[PDB]
This record gives sequence, C-alpha cells and structure tokens, in this order.
Amino acid sequence: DVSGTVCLSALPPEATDTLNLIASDGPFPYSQDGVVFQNRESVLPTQSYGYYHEYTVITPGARTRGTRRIITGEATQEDYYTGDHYATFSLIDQTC
Repeated sequence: DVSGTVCLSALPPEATDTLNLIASDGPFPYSQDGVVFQNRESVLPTQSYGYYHEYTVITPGARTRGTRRIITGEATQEDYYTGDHYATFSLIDQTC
C-alpha cells in the first residue's frame, strides 16, 4: 500500500497546483487532468472503479511531464504523489 502521506510543505510549489485545480475544479494548465485511474497499477488502496483520477503536478525544468504525478480519490484527502512515474505513492496531507 501507499508509503504513507506527504506533508504539503514537504511537496514542491507545483504540487499544490493540482490540489488547487482539484479544489477549484480547474482550470488545469497541463493536459493531465479530468481522467480516471482504475489503479491499473494495483498499488493504490483502491477497491472500486472510477474511484480515482490523474492530475500530474507541473514541475520546473521538467523536460517532459516529469515522473511526478498526482492521483486523487473519489473522497477528498486521498491525493497520492508518486514522484517516480507511477512508481511510489504518498497521500497529501494539506494540514501538514
């Protein structure tokens, strides 16, 4: 399962961006947003279909989309941040 949560302060300034785009339901800059993620990686504490979504967090000097990616749930307070391209997953603690 997830390696635990990740204090929002522990995340980059481009990580909050997505959380703001999920909270403000856009508008999103990157093309990565407004899509489901049926935990096809089976790495996330899923169970149901359409209970997940993708929202890659922008990144500076990111030649590409960057291995970074946010994966939100169907319930607020469930935004996994790989940071290694669907490799790892650490929820986001906005409180932290």
